[PDB]
Amino acid sequence: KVFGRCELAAAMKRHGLDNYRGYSLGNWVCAAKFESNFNTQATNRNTDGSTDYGILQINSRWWCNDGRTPGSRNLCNIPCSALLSSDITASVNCAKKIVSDGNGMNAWVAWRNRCKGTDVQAWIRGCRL
Amino acid sequence: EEQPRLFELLGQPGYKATWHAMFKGESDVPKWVSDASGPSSPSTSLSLEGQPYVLANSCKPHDCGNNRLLVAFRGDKSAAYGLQVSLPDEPAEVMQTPSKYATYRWYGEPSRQVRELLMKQLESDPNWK
Repeated sequence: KVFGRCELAAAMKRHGLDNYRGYSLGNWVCAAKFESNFNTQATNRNTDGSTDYGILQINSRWWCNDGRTPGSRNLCNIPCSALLSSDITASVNCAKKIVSDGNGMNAWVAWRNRCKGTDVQAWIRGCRL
Repeated sequence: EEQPRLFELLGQPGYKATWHAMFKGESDVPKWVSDASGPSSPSTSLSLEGQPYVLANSCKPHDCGNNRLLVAFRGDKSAAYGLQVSLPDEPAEVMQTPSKYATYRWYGEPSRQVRELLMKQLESDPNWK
């Protein structure tokens, strides 16, 4: 599923991501665009040898288990396939664990390099949530 | 089970071949395009003028929204065609009028019909206004 911009913003808000850990809703939408273009079914074979899953491209080396990544820690305690659902619940729940792991959203290099310090509200501006 | 993603299709000799041939001629091909890198969701099937095609997608790692690739593989593995779409990092009017700032590059010398097919696929994006 490829979410509409406002559609995703609303879904993330319903799942309590707005202001979670001090991060406004705009930060999450921005990250998802750069990482997956809002595509819940996108997977990427990353530069570290593992696979990134879902709208927030969460990797199988540390966060979810796909049974194909040596040394997997499955910190989110979930199969990576759950991160490909049209229902973003699993992706949000894991994202909350990632952002609470001690480094905030810097865990997403795309957010750190492309969203951090920008007018993130621009990603929800006009959605009338 | 999900339709194969780009990298999985390229695992078959037939598709890998049409894929390689597709770049014969073009120059300055982006590395992420050349290596078929980045996030990819399951491919789709479609027919054009009686001929079956398999449509795959990919995008630049961590810059997915602004850098996408759509590929139309001929079902009889006779040839492949691609469309690379580039958008500027101006998250303002670009966010609401993508087509107005987008740059397109074609691979494989696609016919007018195949070009229409690929553009229509790009336009299927909920956020492509």
